[PDB]
Formats: sequence, C-alpha cells, structure tokens
Amino acid sequence: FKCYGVSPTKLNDLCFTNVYADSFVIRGDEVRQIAPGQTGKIADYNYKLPDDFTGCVIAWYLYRLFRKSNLKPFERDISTPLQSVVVLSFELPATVCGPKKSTNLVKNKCVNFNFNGLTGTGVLTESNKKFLPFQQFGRDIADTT
Amino acid sequence: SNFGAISSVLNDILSRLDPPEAEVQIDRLITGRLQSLQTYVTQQLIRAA
Repeated sequence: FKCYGVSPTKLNDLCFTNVYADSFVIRGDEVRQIAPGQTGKIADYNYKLPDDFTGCVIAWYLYRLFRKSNLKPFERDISTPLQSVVVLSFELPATVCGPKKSTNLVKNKCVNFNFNGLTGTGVLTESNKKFLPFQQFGRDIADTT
Repeated sequence: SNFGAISSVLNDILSRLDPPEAEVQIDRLITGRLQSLQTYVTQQLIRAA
C-alpha cells in the first residue's frame, strides 16, 4: 500500500471528481514495476503509469513477451506473441467526495471554510457577480479565488 | 508558479500531504519566492538611484 501524490491519512478529507480502479493478475514478486518511473516487462509492454501519478497502489494468466515500442501512460493493447492488485487513480464538481458532516453557513465573520476541498480564511458576504449555469467558483485579476 | 513542486497553492499541499513529505515541496516554493523578492528589491534599489 503506497499512496504517491497524497497521504493515506488525508484520503478522508478531499473531493476527487473521478475515481478509476484497475484489476489484473501479477505474480506477487513483480509488484515493484507498478510505481512511477519504472522499467521491466510489465512497465514497458503491458501497463505504464505516468511520471506524475496521483493515487494509491493496493496489492494483497497471459503476459506479453514482445512489442516493437514502449507504451504511452494508460494505454491498452488487444492485438494478437503472448505467453504465460488494485491501482486507484484520482484527478485534482465533487461527485465522488468524502464523508464529512456539514455545518450551516455563517456570514460576516472571519471563519475557516472548506468548500468541497478548498480551505481558507475570510469573511463571506452575498455577491453581486451574476453567474451562468456552469460555475463552481470565480477568480479575479490576480488569479485568486 | 509551481517552481517544480506539485502546486502553487500552499493550502492544497498542506491538505494533501503529511508534513515530512510536504517539507520538500514547501522548500521549493520558499526558494522561488525568495528569488522573486530579491530580484524585485535589487531592481528597486537601482531604479531609486
């Protein structure tokens, strides 16, 4: 169990917008090659993780022998040569978010707020900025929320 | 600017990482922002001259 981009403690406090999950048979001794930036017969011809991976590798029967090139990150190949463990991936609308009990709004005070996984400190008011039906937040001239 | 870290927002690093792994990201952000401040102060001195 090794969460690369995030911490396993912090997994219960965030919103991830999508969660994928992968499943395959490995021998149990080739679980080294499911890390970012690896080589081997699995990490070159079968299943290639990118060099910037956000997720967790959870591990508790034909495999390919030859291919003319190395793969792209998250590439499949069902062509016909070939002769004879969960990978979660995140991306940082919540929609797959976590188990926190909310507490109702408080205006006109410096408060600690957590809106779908973004933290801060400030005073909440009612805004004149009319939006459209496609927004989650807004920004400014200097690129801050 | 991320300066080679995972994010340009400090609260996102502090909410996504444990502290002994957040250290090496906060160090990169501190180094880049010190470089920016020192460049600004040097050019302000030369412009006031």
